[PDB]
Amino acid sequence: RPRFCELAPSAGSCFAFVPSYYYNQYSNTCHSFTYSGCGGNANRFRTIDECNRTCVG
Repeated sequence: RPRFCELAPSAGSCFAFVPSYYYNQYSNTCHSFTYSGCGGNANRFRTIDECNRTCVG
């Protein structure tokens, strides 16, 4: 799992509503979460297919 997938998606940076995908190493999977346009960190994905294929080892 690349370390970019374990980051904290800083959605509190600005007021936005863009539902995106989180990566959960603890359960070797991904799960939909809430993101923001501004701010955020790299663990955010647009689909579980990208999230799983790149970090679900």
